[PDB]
Amino acid sequence: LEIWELKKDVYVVELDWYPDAPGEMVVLTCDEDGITWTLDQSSEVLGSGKTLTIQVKEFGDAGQYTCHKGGEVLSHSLLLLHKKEDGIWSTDILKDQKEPKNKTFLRCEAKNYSGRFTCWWLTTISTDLTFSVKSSRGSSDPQGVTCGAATLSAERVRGDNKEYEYSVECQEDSACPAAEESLPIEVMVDAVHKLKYENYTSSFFIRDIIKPDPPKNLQLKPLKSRQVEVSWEYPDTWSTPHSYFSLTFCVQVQGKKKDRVFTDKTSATVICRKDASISVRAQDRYYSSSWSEWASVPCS
Amino acid sequence: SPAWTQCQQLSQKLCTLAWSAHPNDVPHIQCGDGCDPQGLRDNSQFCLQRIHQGLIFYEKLLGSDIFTGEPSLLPDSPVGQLHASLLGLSQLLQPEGHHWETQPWQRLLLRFKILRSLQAFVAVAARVFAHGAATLSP
Ligand SMILES: *[C@@H]1O[C@H](CO)[C@@H](O[C@@H]2O[C@H](CO)[C@@H](O[C@@H]3O[C@H](CO[C@H]4O[C@H](CO)[C@@H](O)[C@H](O)[C@@H]4O[C@H]4O[C@H](CO)[C@@H](O)[C@H](O)[C@@H]4O)[C@@H](O)[C@H](O[C@H]4O[C@H](CO)[C@@H](O)[C@H](O)[C@@H]4O)[C@@H]3O)[C@H](O)[C@H]2NC(C)=O)[C@H](O)[C@H]1NC(C)=O
Ligand SMILES: [Tb+3]
Repeated sequence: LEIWELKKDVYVVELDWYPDAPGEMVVLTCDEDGITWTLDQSSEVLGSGKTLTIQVKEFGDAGQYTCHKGGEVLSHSLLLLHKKEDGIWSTDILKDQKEPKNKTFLRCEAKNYSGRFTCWWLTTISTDLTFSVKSSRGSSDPQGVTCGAATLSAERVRGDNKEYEYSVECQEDSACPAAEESLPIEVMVDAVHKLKYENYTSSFFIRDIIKPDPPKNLQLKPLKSRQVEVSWEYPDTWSTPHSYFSLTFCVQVQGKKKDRVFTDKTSATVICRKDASISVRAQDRYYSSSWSEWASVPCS
Repeated sequence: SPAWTQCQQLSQKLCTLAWSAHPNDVPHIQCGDGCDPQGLRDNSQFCLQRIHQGLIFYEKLLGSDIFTGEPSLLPDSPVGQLHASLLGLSQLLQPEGHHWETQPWQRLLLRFKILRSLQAFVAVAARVFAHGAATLSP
């Protein structure tokens, strides 16, 4: 319906916005005399009885409605607006990262095939924000995915204004790391800024958002010339066993030219030089997902 | 029973060719198919039969109208060797005495959808044969 329950005593009113739009007719209910109705914190009484009918046309009609009996509050009803213009719902709370594709508001990442992943999103708003995250694998017959609470994770200054980063951790309830995914994971995020309601969705396979941790224990062992034996290990967070979930690596010798070597072993022999570094990063060997961050160690 | 190191080499070449080509009723390596490490130890025939079923599935699509007709594939397209490598690997998995073999122009979208689904399938198959060659091999 055009009005529906989001949470207990919280209701979303879908508003088709255009000049002189009629809005929606909302009927309320109080969970028998003196039953006056107020809006926010004004004593101006707007109705009596268990039911109250109001025409919601703008944000001024949204807010917290309260049925009052004899100076005693009995129930509350919060009305949020989901604004729709020319067919598109508003997306003003979250910033469009616009990569990898346009209209990308949520970006997610996984370090292994365990079914655990993290999703991030950005906003220029600093207060009065409420986020709620839900997830599932499949849409028809949804499989269980459990998400934690969305929290403020970072705060950067981009231009004059400040960017606020929020993150959430989710885990597929019954994950199968080795199976070939056929149904994508869906992530759904409700966003509330004061009286404005919006929501955002992201759909992906775990294999497509893989980004391994950097190679660990990167060491150098000179030989006698400029040759040096480079060695490293799989990261601790990567899926096991490694004979199944194999990684491939890129070894780089760079000074502040670029000599790059691609290998499947955890070791290599390169040539060092003055004020140059040896860097190694990892990637799923059999599926071209994201490269890991560089793990680096200086020569000599 | 299967040449593990030969299957590892062919399945690794499949992953390379599948990504060189593309830089519902579909068979998938599901969870209960035994292609996980523990499932390959108990019995690998279940996994290898599912892999063979997927290989012949994608082999038929690559040789079908979806890829044979126009827009004509570039003369040096990796799809040609990709179809041959699919047949080469599925042939290695068929044991003796067993017979496992059983409109708009804007369908270029379906080509990329098939190859994207193929990249996911051969990735799991490559992990199976690499794990089997490392553990279930003399
Ligand atoms: C992100 O924001 C979106 C825009 O606000 C939001 O979409 C809206 O979601 C609400 C909550 O689900 C919808 O209201 C509900 O509608 C239900 C009936 O609609 C569906 O169920 C019927 C079978 O029961 C089907 O016959 C209908 O065709 C319909 O299926 C539609 O599903 C989606 C919308 O969900 C639509 O896109 C499809 O095309 C289908 O047409 C009602 O049953 C609900 O009522 C509940 O409560 C009442 C009162 O207590 C009870 O009587 C009911 O039994 C039931 O319990 C409720 O009214 C709303 O219609 C959606 N709007 C639009 C424009 O689609 C979306 O949900 C948000 N995303 C997230 C993750 O929250
Ligand atoms: Tb209406």
